[PDB]
Amino acid sequence: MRILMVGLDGAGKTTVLYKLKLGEVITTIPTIGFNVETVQYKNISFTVWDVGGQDRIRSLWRHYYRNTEGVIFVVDSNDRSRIGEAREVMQRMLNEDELRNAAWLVFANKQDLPEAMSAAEITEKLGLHSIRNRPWFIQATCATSGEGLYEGLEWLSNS
Amino acid sequence: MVLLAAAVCTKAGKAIVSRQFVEMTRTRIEGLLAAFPKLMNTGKQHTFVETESVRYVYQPMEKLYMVLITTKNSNILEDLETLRLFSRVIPEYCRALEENEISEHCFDLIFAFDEIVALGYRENVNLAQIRTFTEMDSHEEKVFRAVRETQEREAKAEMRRKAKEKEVDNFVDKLKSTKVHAPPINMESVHMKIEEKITLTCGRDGGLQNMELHGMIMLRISDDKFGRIRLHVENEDKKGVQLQTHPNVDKKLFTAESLIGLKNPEKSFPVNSDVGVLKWRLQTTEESFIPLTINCWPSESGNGCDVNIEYELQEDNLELNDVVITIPLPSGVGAPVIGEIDGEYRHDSRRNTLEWCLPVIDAKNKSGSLEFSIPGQPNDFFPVQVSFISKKNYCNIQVTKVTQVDGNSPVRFSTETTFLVDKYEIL
Repeated sequence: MRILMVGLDGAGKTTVLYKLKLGEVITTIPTIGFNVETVQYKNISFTVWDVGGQDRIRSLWRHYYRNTEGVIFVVDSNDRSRIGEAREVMQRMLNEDELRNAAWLVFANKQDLPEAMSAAEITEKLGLHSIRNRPWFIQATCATSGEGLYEGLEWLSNS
Repeated sequence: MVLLAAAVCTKAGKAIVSRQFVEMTRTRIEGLLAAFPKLMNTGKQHTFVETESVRYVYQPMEKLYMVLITTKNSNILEDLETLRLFSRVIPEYCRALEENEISEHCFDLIFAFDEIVALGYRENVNLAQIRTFTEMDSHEEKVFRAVRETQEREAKAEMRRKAKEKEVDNFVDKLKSTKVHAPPINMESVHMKIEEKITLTCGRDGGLQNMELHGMIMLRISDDKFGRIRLHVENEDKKGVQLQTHPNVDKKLFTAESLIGLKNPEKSFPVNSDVGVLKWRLQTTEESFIPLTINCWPSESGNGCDVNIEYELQEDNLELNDVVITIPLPSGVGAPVIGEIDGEYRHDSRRNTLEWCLPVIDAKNKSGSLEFSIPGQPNDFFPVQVSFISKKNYCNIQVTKVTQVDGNSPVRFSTETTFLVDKYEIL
């Protein structure tokens, strides 16, 4: 499965990732590009593109326009900024059809790091409330917290 | 570089493999070369031919030629070693000889060119060792096991989390056998600028916290005719100023003679370039040294302080022009009222200052005073700043005459002397 971590990565969106991968943290320059890992479960080995949603990189991902299989949205839960705007973008994913081949997870990260919204509050706000032709249970992490994640995921590959 | 390409050759009119260090053109350089090589130019034997300043360097090794090319001079042997050396290397590199083997180990072979030779430099020895450097390494592994493992642990753990949640010489000998006067028009071929700057801080009490005097004589000669000259320095100064001569200048000559000349009299001073032939410094606490003392006495009449300030010229020698004593004033209070004054004043509302100017301060007229009133405190009045320019130097040092080294004839010269204030303040 191709699992997607998008948003601008360098924020620790990438931290979020590095934490998974080695246990470590962003010891890279804030990272625009594909970051790749394979994580093996159900031995679907999830190939993670942790990709900055920075300008080009957001702009240009067409070769990566193919067909999805897993969704992480790694979240600045202090961002409560680009999300409406995001919602406005997000529609075009919705308007993609490759994009409807994943039972997913939005991950609320960066909770400790300032705060976060109602699990619901966000849910409408990115436009998330509105799906169903993909599952849509919700899971919070932080980026110095997160557990039960895997419940979210559990259902998800086993969709 | 010392080779833009190495191409390994087989008899075929064609060079079996090649690499292009630098691309730009097309093969036609290389292509043309290939053609020529194939043709051989019918030429009989000889393992070298250079023509038209291009070395075509080759070695038949069998039906094979290994080829290098160059155009400008080289040291031969080294070269040879290489051709030969190639002829040592290949059965190792790409396996024996027949194009194919090489065809499979192309990558290996090209890699060998680079590896072997970094731009016409004979990099090493030891083929196996040569393998070693890359695609054969060590470090990476060391790192990997530990690291991979570490991560792995985190992962494993994660799995659970997830899960649940003399000689020289011989030769050598044989062989050997305010504006200042700006244009050059208004200056003599020998010109000196003597400039001094004074930095002085004084307490309102009148004590001298610090006085520093720096001065220098800058010499400028417009005509080589004047190049070898000596300056006659007159020194009246009692102060104990320390003088230092330029490193080029004869120190002893100056000390005994008080003349400034080069250590080598044969040498000439530079032309059209400033040279600081002499410099002097004075640093002292002694109040006696203060050129112009300032006494400011604020006193507060009831409602409405009255300020009385006076100056006195200590050194009779000086003649001070455009003396300005700047006194700060309290703000919001309105303009100061001026009582008896010597000289004139300028009041600046924005700056909140009272500038007291002049009178000319000569030996004849040593002192003067100013009295004014404004509502304020004594502190409002400080620090007082003093500014002035003097045509005469503070230190009694002057260049009386200039003479030619040869013949000691007098020479016309002009001087610009200025004494300026870096900082003169009364706390």
